[PDB]
Amino acid sequence: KDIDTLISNNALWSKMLVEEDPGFFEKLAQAQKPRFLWIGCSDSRVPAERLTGLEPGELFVHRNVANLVIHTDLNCLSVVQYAVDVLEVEHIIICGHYGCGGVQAAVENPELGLINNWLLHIRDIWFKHSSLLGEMPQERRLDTLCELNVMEQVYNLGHSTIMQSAWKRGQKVTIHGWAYGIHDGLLRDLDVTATNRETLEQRYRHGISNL
Amino acid sequence: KDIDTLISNNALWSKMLVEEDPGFFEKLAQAQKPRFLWIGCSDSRVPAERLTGLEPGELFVHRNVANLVIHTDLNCLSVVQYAVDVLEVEHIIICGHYGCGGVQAAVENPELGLINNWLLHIRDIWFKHSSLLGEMPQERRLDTLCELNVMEQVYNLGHSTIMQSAWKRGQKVTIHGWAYGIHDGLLRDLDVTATNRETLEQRYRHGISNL
Amino acid sequence: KDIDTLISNNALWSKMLVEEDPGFFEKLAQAQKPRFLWIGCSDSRVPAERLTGLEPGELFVHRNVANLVIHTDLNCLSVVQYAVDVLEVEHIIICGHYGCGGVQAAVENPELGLINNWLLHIRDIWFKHSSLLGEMPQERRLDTLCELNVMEQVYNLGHSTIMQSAWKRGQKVTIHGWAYGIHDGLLRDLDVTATNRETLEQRYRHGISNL
Amino acid sequence: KDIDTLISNNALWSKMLVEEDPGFFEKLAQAQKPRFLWIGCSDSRVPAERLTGLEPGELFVHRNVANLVIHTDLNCLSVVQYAVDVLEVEHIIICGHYGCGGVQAAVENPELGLINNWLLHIRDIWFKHSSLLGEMPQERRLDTLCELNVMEQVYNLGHSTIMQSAWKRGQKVTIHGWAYGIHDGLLRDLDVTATNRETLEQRYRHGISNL
Ligand SMILES: [K+]
Ligand SMILES: [K+]
Ligand SMILES: [K+]
Ligand SMILES: [K+]
Ligand SMILES: [Zn+2]
Ligand SMILES: [Zn+2]
Ligand SMILES: [Zn+2]
Ligand SMILES: [Zn+2]
Repeated sequence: KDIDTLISNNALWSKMLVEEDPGFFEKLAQAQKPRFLWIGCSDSRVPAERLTGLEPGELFVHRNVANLVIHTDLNCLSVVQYAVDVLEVEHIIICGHYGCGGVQAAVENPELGLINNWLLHIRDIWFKHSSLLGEMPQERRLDTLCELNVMEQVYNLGHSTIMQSAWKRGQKVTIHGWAYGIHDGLLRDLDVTATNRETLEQRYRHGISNL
Repeated sequence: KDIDTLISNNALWSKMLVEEDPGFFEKLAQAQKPRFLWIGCSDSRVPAERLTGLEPGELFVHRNVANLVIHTDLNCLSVVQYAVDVLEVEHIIICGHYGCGGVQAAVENPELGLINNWLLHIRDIWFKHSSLLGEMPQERRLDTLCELNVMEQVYNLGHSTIMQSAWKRGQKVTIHGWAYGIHDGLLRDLDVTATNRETLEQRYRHGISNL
Repeated sequence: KDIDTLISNNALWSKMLVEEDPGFFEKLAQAQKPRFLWIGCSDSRVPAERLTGLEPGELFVHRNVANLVIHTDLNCLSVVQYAVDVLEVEHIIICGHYGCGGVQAAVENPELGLINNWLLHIRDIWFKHSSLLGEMPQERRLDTLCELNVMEQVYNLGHSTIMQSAWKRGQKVTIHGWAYGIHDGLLRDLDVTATNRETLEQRYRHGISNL
Repeated sequence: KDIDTLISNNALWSKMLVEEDPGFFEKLAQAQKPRFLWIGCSDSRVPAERLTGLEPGELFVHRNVANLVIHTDLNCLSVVQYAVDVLEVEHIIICGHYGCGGVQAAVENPELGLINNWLLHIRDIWFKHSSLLGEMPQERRLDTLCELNVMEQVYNLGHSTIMQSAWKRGQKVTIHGWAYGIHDGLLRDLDVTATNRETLEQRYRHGISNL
């Protein structure tokens, strides 16, 4: 697939929509404010819309390398503050995936250039849960770090002033930590679901305990 | 659609893949390095995979509010450096969309909170092309700013040290500036396609001239 | 001067304070909240305390390359929000200096590495005021860009949600744009002093007009 | 001291330099590339030039809240890459101070606004060394966290691709971790001095062991 193939496929796909689903854009034209924010990885192995079946206009999406919510990443923070304060999304979903190239690159630690600084945040998590990973077989360490990474980004998101203020105001915002593999595409709930400051700390320790 | 509906739909979708497309994950398991990087908006009105027909594993995706490539956004820069130096993508596509909430919020300029700082970069572009927008009817100003925004992010991307170094090394990397509307989902090529430092400056002025 | 010389000089300087100024730290121990925030360049050719005579504890200081206030630099924005909302500084001073290495590196544009991305914000200003610099002799272009850079960072600071909210609340916060040279160390007021949203836009055009 | 007092003091100070030290700017005009980079706190309780006696032109300075070197702070990283690759500084000094308002605000954790996100990096350190602080008296916990913060920023700086590449190339660059108090202004060497990748990890554990 070259560039010309993508452009030509888009034109043919747009024209065939008149027969298949002429109302494909009606919910978009009606300004359907999305109820979900998806924070995923730039790998995008299986698209979030394909995993969940969410139709166009229902999903706000941010994607960075290894789905991180850094404390001081104004890029991701701006997406969250916009989705929470303006769009008023009711659910935020952070979703990693097993075999993530960013998580793996943080462990193997090769000289990849500028991205290594970004990956240092994963190694902080990989260092933080060193005692937890030791009680586990070696073959399961990398997939668990992928889950631990999601749990920590959920933790970081809930600790941000954006979520602290929204929960203080009383907004119904729920944070979710998910993961999937390319062996079945089955979403796994890491069970760190947070609705307020108390459930955030409660379910974080619950997710760490289940591992 | 609640949270339980997305989880249950994912399970049923994963099981039905055995009959519909049991090889749905074969290209993913074979570690297909993506040839395309998509820098789009977090609005994600129509997903990039739906617009272009790209199958899972073929598209590296970064999404922020109003598809920006800020000079000093290490989030977006890390995605680019990883896609260019490690994954060695052959095409980078920056794609806006008409009626973008971020572009519109920058023009109307309401008090939306933290996101207004992020949107100040659009107002810089909206200020930069003030004389160009004046020669146009009022009803076409906002859609053109959406196109100008894409052209400037392509300009910024090509000016980054990541792209300057890759083009200096001789890597075949091409930057594209696209836009689409939710009235047909038809991708429009803004014709600022850059393959090196010279075509970057050449096609930037060509895109500005066509407007 | 090696490392041992700095450590030994500090010890001797600390001991000699008992005779010279035993109350050197009394204002510091009394928790003197600083009334001034200084946003200067990392070059720090002449220290701000030496230029203004401000004693220890009176100056909050942020320094980056070429004294920038990028719209989305959470580092500088965090210093400002802390100084304005918590410390409640009454004056913010952005001060460049003629012959700044960062301003010069942006114009000459050498391959310096990661810093070139940071310097792209200066080239945006150098592009923005292209018509203004043309009406001037060549020998004065670089020093004027140093002044234009300060005026634009003052403009950016006043446009940030931190300053917009503080001025909306009624806080007495004043932004200043200064510059100095190493030929005399004399501070030059660029006359873009802003106390609210109206004087910000008014004095910005006044500073551009004086050039 | 108002604004007029600072401007007038600067003018009088500049004029009196002709009699006191007419060569005050000679080392500045001779383009003395600084050999030291100082990463300090924006509190700037005692200026670095006053602590060490470094004359103008000898010190490259970056200052943020609680002297942090975040993995993905392109502001601080740009200052470092410029000082190391372009200026080729031979020493980088990270210096905290006891009673730092940022360190204290991270522990007490009040609702201060945007700065709380920046301070979450300190709470990560305060969480990381929880077992170390427990073996110590309560009255010494906060001053030790100030030291631990410096040791971790030195650790982060040495882990950045900027320092990893400079040490790989063979550049003589040394990282130092210092701290001082406003009770005497005496600089304390935290003894985490790093000259390469090996001494970085060695002296980090040595500094943690001394506590
Ligand atoms: K993914
Ligand atoms: K979109
Ligand atoms: K300076
Ligand atoms: K300090
Ligand atoms: Zn991934
Ligand atoms: Zn949009
Ligand atoms: Zn400078
Ligand atoms: Zn401090």
